[PDB]
Amino acid sequence: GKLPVPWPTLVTTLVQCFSRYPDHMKRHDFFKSAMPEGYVQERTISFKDDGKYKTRAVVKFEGDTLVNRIELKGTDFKEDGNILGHKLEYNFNSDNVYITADKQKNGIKANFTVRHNVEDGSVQLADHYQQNTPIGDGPVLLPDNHYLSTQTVLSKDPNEKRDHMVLLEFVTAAGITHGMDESASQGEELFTGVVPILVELDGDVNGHKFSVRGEGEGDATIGKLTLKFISTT
Repeated sequence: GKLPVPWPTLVTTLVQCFSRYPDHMKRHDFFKSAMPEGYVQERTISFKDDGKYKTRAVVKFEGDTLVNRIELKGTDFKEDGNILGHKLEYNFNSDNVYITADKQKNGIKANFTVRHNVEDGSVQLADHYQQNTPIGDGPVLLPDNHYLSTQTVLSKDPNEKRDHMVLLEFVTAAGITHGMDESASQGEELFTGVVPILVELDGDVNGHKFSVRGEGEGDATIGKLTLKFISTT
């Protein structure tokens, strides 16, 4: 099936454990430290002047594969807005994802606002609130404030008849202020080479049901993701 929302609006929902944390920041990489048991990642994504997505994902290893399984619920959309009206361009700008520790949840929160380019030259904002909570009981790394800086390119497979998205993405961590008295986790070691990825999303936006499957690989040493997503539907 043809997806009822634009592919760019699903990018952030469709594995921040593949971010590149430079050596001096390795003690701040919550995402890998939670592996292999993984974490729950929840967001509310508010499309300004339009509806919202609420998402809940479990991100963990199954065997050798890093799996991201998501339930997405979209509500309060305008059937002729930029989302359900398919008015967004097929590209994706850089973001800085600002992360803070959530000591009470033994996890993190993040906040950022995505700018989606509309075909008429206007902008559609997608304001993200995120919270991640480890599933396991073992120690995790709780970070000082910092951000992830992203770069993403979207393309198509000429041989693919189904509705789909080819994605390539690089993410680096930055922004840390070092102070006095400063492999940092076992989970980090699970990312030292190229790791296969599976993504499965089940979606319902204003009653329009859809699902997406993605496969590909991640190379956290360089912060790189290589995935193809297909709307299954």
